[PDB]
Amino acid sequence: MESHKHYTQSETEFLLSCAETDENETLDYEEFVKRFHEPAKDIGFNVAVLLTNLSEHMPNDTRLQTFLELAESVLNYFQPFLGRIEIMGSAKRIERVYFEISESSRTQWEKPQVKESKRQFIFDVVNEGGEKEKMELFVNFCEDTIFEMQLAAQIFWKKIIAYQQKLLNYFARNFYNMRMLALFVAFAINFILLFYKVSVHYVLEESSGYMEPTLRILAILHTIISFFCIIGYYCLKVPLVIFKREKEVARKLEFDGLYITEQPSEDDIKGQWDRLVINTQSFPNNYWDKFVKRKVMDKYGEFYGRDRISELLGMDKAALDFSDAREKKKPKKDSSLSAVLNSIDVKYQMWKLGVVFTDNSFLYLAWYMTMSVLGHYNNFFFAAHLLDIAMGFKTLRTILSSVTHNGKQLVLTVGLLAVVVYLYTVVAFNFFRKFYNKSEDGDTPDMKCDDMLTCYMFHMYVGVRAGGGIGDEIEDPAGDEYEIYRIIFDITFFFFVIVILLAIIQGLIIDAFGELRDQQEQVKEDMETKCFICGIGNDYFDTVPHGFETHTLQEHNLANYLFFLMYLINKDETEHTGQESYVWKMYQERCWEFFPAGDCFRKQYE
Amino acid sequence: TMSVLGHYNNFFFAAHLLDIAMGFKTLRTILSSVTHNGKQLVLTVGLLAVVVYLYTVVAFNFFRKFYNKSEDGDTPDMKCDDMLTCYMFHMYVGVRAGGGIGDEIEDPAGDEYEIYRIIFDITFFFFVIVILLAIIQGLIIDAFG
Ligand SMILES: Nc1ncnc2c1ncn2[C@@H]1O[C@H](COP(=O)(O)OP(=O)(O)OP(=O)(O)O)[C@@H](O)[C@H]1O
Ligand SMILES: Cn1c(=O)c2c(ncn2C)n(C)c1=O
Ligand SMILES: [Ca+2]
Ligand SMILES: [Zn+2]
Repeated sequence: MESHKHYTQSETEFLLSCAETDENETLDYEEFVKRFHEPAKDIGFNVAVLLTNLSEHMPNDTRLQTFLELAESVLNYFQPFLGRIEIMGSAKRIERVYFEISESSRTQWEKPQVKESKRQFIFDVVNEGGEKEKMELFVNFCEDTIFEMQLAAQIFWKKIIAYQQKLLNYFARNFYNMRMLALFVAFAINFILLFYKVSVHYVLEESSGYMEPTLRILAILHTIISFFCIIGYYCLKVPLVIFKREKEVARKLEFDGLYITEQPSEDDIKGQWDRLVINTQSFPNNYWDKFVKRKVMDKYGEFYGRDRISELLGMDKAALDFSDAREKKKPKKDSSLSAVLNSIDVKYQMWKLGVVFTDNSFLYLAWYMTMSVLGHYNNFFFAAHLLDIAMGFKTLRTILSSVTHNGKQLVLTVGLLAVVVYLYTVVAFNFFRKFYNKSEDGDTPDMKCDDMLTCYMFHMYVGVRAGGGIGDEIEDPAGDEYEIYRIIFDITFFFFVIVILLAIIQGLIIDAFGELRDQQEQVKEDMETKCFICGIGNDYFDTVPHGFETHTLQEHNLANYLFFLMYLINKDETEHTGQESYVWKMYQERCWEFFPAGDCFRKQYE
Repeated sequence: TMSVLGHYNNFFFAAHLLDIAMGFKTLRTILSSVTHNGKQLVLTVGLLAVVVYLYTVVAFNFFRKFYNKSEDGDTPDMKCDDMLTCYMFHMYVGVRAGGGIGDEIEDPAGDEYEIYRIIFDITFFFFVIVILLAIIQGLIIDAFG
C-alpha cells in the first residue's frame, strides 16, 4: 500500500501498529477490515450527514469550509449512500431531510424490470391524469416498486423443492434474453419455411438438404422456449399484478367499505370477481398488511352485528382470536406433512387464475403458445410469430395502437362508406343495370347488376379500390338515353367515395399515428423541462449552471423519495425522528402534502 | 474516384450531376430528410415486409390457383407455385399497384373462395397500400417539413 500511495508514512505506520499481530510477521486484511471498517462506516455516516446538513444550512462560513475540506474523504465516500428529500408541510416551510440508502436498494432499483415499471409509470402519469392525483399515483408507484424490488432481491423433497425454486428463479431472471432468443428462432424458422414449393405435396427440399431436420429441431426448440417464457412471466410479473389487485380490494374494503355497506354494481365485473377472494383464507397473500380483516371487522362489526361481517370475511371473530393469542400465544407448531391433501386454497387459486387470465400480457403469451402448438400441427403457422417485432419495437407498437386509437370514428366512417355505396348500388340497379357487363366476348353476358346483392358486393369490392371510381370498370355511356345521367353518377361516385371518404379513413389513422408520436415527444419534453415533484420551471434552475441537473439529481429525485419511503418502513417506529415520524403519520393518514409541490428550498431561503 | 471511373467509361460522369444537391440548401434539406427518420423508416419497411409475407403465405396455402399470368392457353405461368417467387411477386407488384393485389390476379368468380379472396384483397389494399405506404411517405414528408 506504499506503492498504492493512499496515505502518508505516519498513517502507514499507524496502520501497521493497529494491524493484527500474527506474531509470525503477517496480517489478515480480511478480518482486519471486517473488524475496523464496518463500525467506522456505521458511526461516521452520521458525522457525514451532520457536516452535510451544517454546510447546506450555513453558507459563507470559512471555518465550515475548512472543516469540509478536512472531511472531504468521508463526504466523497458517503455521497452515494446519502439521500436528500425536501418536505413542505414541516412547520409550513421547505426543509431538507437526509437519510441512508443501501447499495442493495440501489442495485434493485437498477434492475431492468424496475426501470421498465418506472418508465411505464412516468408515461402514464404525464400523458394522462394531469397532476391532480399525481402524488397519489406516485405513492402507489412507490409501493408497487418497493414490492417489485423485494421480489427481485428474492430472485429428497427439500432438495427437489430447492432445485425447482432455483430453476424458476433462473427463468424469471432470464425472461427477457430468452424472449429475444424466441424472437430469433422464430425468424430463423420463418426463413427456413420461406423455401417451400408445391409438388399438392409441400416439398421443402429446394436446396441440397439439411433443412427438414433443422426445421423440426427449431420448431421443437421454439415451443420449449415459449413454454419457458410463459413460466418466467408467471414467476416474475404475476405477483406484481396480484399484489396490486389485492391492495386495491383491501383499500376498497377499508376506506370505501364496498363489500360491507353497498354491494358493487353488476357492471363492475372486476368487483364481482374480487368478491370471491374477500372470504378465502389467505386474502392478503402479497399485501404487506395481513390484518386487513381485523381492521375492517373492528371498523364495521359494532354497527353491523359482527356476525354477517364475521361470516362474509371468514376466520370467525378476529377480536376473539387476537384476545386469545394475546392472553396466551399458541405454544404449538403444525408439522408440514409431505403428502398433504389440498393444502392450498382452491378458491384463492381460482381467483388468481381468473386475474392472470384477464391480464393482457399473459393472454399474449397464451396466444404465442397456441400459435406454437398450431405450428407443430402445420409448420406454416409459425409465420404468425413474426408479429412479435411489433411488440418489441416502440414505433411499430405505436402504429398498432394508432390503428385502433380512433376505432369508433373509423367504424362510423366505414359505415357511412357502406351506406353511400349501397345508395349508388340501388341507383345503378334501378337505372344502369345494362352497363355492368364484364363479358369481353360475345358469349353469355356476365351481368353484375342483375342481382342487388351481387351489384352491391361488386361495387364495394371494385369501385372503392379503383382509382377512377366506378366509371372506369363499366362500359362507357355512349348511348344518349343515359349519357349525362351515367356521367354524373360516375363523377359523384368518384368525388364522394374515392377522394373524400377513403381520404378521411386514411387520415384518421395517419393523424392517430402523428398524435401518438406527438404525445410521446411531449411527455419527453415535459420530463426534460419540468420537475416531477414540484413543477418549477426549468429556466429558474437554469439561472445557475447545471442548476436543473442538480435539482433533479439530488434535491428532488424520484429514487430518493422511494428510498426514503423504504427507510421509513425499515426503521423501527420508536426510533423515528421528528420529521420521519411526521412523514410516516402523514403517509398512514393518506394526506400527501409533505411533497414540496408549491415551492423549493431555494425559493424558501436562497 | 467518379472522375477516374468516367475516364474508364465516359458514362460515369452522370454521377457528378448530384453535386447540385450539396450546392443548394433545399436539395440538401431533402437529402437530409430522407435519412432524418432512418430508424423508424427501416422499422416501417420491415413491418411492410412482414405483413406482405403473411399475405404471401396465406395466398400460397389457399389462393395458389388465382396467380396465373398466362394470357394464352399455353403453359400457365403460376407465380404462386413457389413461396419465394410468390413473396417476391407480392412485394414487387402488389405494393406498387394502386388497387392492391386483387387487381393483378384473376377475379374470384368461383364460389369456393369468392368471399375469402375478396376479403383477402380488401385487407391487403387497406393495410398495405393506404396505411403502411402512406406512413412511409409521411415520415419523409414530415422530416422535410
Ligand atoms: N425526480 C425527478 N424530478 C424532476 N425531474 C426529474 C426527476 N428525475 C428525472 N428528471 C428529469 O427527467 C429527465 C430525463 O431523465 P430520466 O431520469 O427521466 O431518465 P433516465 O433515468 O436517464 O433514463 P432511463 O430510465 O432510460 O435509464 C432528466 O434529464 C431530468 O431533467
Ligand atoms: C407499513 N408497511 C408499508 O407501508 C409497506 C410495507 N411494504 C411496503 N409498504 C408500502 N411494509 C412491509 C410495511 O410494513
Ligand atoms: Ca423516539
Ligand atoms: Zn423539484
